[PDB]
Amino acid sequence: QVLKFTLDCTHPVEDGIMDAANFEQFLQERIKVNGKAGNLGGGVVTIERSKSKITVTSEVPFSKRYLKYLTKKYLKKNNLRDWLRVVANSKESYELRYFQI
Amino acid sequence: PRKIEEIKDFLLTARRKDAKSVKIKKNKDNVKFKVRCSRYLYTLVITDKEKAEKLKQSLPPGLAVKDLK
Amino acid sequence: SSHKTFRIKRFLAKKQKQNRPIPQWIRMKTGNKIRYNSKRRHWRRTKLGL
Amino acid sequence: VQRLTYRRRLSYNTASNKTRLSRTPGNRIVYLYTKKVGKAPKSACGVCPGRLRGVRAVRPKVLMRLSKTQKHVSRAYGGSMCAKCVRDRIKRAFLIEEQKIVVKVLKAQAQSQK
Amino acid sequence: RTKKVGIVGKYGTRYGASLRKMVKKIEISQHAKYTCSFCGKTKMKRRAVGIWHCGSCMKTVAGGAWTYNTTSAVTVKSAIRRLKELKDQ
RNA sequence: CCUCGGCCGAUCGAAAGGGAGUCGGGUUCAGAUCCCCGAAUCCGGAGUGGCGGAGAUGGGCGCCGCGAGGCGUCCAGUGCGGUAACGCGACCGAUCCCGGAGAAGCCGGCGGGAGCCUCGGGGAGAGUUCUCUUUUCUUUGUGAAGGGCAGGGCGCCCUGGAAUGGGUUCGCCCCGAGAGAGGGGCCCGUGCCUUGGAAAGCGUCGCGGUUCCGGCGGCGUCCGGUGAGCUCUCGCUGGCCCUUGAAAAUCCGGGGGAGAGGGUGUAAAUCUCGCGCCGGGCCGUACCCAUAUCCGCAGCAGGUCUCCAAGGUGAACAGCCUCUGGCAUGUUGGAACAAUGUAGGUAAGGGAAGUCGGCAAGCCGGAUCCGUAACUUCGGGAUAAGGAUUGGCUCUAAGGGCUGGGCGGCCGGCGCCUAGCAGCCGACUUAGAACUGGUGCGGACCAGGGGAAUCCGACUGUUUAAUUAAAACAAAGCAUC
RNA sequence: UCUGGUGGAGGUCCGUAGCGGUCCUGACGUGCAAAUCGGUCGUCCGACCUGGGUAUAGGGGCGAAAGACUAAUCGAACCA
Ligand SMILES: [Zn+2]
Repeated sequence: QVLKFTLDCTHPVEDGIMDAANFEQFLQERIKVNGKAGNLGGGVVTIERSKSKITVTSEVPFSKRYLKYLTKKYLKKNNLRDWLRVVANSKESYELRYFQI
Repeated sequence: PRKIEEIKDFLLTARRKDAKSVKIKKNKDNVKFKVRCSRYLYTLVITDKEKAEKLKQSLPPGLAVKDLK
Repeated sequence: SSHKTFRIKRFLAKKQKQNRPIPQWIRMKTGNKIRYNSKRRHWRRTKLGL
Repeated sequence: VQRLTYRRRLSYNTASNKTRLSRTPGNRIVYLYTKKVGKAPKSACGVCPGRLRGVRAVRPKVLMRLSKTQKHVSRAYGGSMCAKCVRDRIKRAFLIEEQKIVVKVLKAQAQSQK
Repeated sequence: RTKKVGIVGKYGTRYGASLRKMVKKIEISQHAKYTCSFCGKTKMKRRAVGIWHCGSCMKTVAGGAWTYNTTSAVTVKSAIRRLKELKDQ
């Protein structure tokens, strides 16, 4: 009854334009459980990273479109919406890809 | 379209000289055997894969068989 | 209108076929006096007897 | 909101231009032209206000492609008279015939004795 | 609700007081439901002028224009019974 | 040749009346419920039976057969079930007769269903991110025809016998001519599931060949809640009428029983049952449908019959702003901002002194709470007249629905829901209060000035299309011939 | 008899669409128009508005009556 959602940042980190560690702290700080930011909702939601693959797990109702809202805000803050887009490559994962010609 | 709930009735419909083709479709939950006749398309819904493979072997000879893959 | 009889349609067919310009070789015929089709009918300008 | 158009050349809201809304497998809303509502037979008695039971309420010309059982009730005067008035005519026929025999016997006995 | 206008309050001031008074009597009788003499139920309404219907026994009777029984009808029925009885006895 | 036999008379008359039967997906530069794909359906024909099923295959007397089951004879059989309402797949039948459907007004009020709008979440894509917003926008299917189940309706049936009258609607209305209660029956079923059906359509992410392959592939097309909401439609029940709101083709049911069938075969006549075979000819179909395809001499501010109808404000299909869709300002542009004009405003102090005349303009205007005269045909006059309030914000009180009542059950005294308690769910208002702004608040939009009298016509209605809308005409009532 | 509800009548009132056409004697008046335009107005469940089909033809028709209308023509149309 737990929800596992993942985020792929392989391409941006290979190019060096993205910091995976900076993403962890952004999602750790600017994330809400029951409308309150910080503290990860008393530890109910957790974030892990492994090789630029940020996984978010929770047991309370948690929607991955909320994460797409958060990653878009991260990209805009870092001036990356002009080269990167967030695409659902699976049922439970998003992936950061470039714009083709 | 008519829904047939018996295998014995399906074999009778398939062996009709009116019958033209048997179309087998595989879904996530069932397999549907469809026999096209002059007036109605007779569909048989089978939820067991073991019985589904048996029906393919017992289909009458000569009748066209198409797999909707 | 779209709803029309066979008699009316055949009448409109004939007026359509006779609304053509004069052929060019007619001017070259010996003793020719026709310079243009003086019976040309435009749909917006002149209406049919029907 | 998607707006609709007539599928036929009749542009007037007549009794034969009635339509309903149907959603297609193409996720479009279209007009479907509906048949008129049929009425079940009214009893031949002339006093019962309600319709007959057991008979399909369809338009008259469709009535000829139904089976006979859908058009009648298994009883004398089945699909033409109600049960209540069929009962009354059985009793009315019997009781009047009984009175006629009584009257004939009474007039025959009176004639013989007078 | 009203002092005297009764059922002809629907006409307001639009006709004379005397004309509204005359039609008041007729409109009460033409819309009243009478007791049916055949079934005993008080359901004898008026279909049209001279036509009276009972909604329980489904009997239609020819009556008066606004009242179920006209006085001329009652006198004639009683007179015909007298003339018939004189013929018989 | 007998028998039957009323045409109660030819024929014409509706592309809005009646009138069997088709709907999804794709396809064009322009066609399409018409072409292709798919799934259906009506009518007509089938003689020389197209195949099944039904009719229709029982009983008695014996004999043999261990007995089952067979041999002979005789007699049935134009189906069957339910107390009933009626039901089942068919379930013979002519002249003749009866009936039904086609086939009925307008208005009101309720209820059911659908479409649309709305609200809470979950996906996919997009917009914004200067700060916030877990946000804002889009999208989130299942045709006809069958089968099943909800749901709606019923003056349909059976038991039974009601006053201490009861049942019940928003209103009514119903009952010893049979209420309430219980149990059934029928009709409609445009709703849901299902066959059709996901293979197709749409969304999104990729991979191909080449101008097109309905290319190929992955994932999805989800779960709920509301309502006097609007529209359509199906019902129920009322009101009005000195107004009672088509006809005929066509189809069906019933009454009767003239006839037909076969003698016990594995049979007959017959069959409105299931499937199978063949056909459906003729004409119309493009497009405009109007501030540019029609009429007005024209691309003419005129005229010309309909259908569908989103968000916000608000009583509203009012006016004002917006979305889907559409457009280019209405047969030209540039510059300037004179007089006179057309259209729209404002004005100190007076306040009709103007003028034939308050013409024109202006005042009033919504809603809530108070308060309303003379006169009167007692209905009205009446929004008479006159007065107060109206914003924003933060609260308070009241107004409802469902479920429950001493691993899973239950044979049980052992429990007692009873000043209606607990939990869960939910929308729209009303009233009161505090605070607050340069007293501003129906802030735009929408939106009656009023009173005292005289003349005429009673009122509503009508009239000189293109100078007269009136006191003229009509009208109900009265009277006369 | 009075009171509070319910109910939803009416050639009922305000007022949209529709139908009509008061006043400005406004605009225009070689017009957009051989009768139109704007504001303001009357009515808006009824003696209501409207399409198609039908019937009545010129000393005739039709007229809730103005000598009105009868194809821009009416105190007897138009055509020869
Ligand atoms: Zn009666």
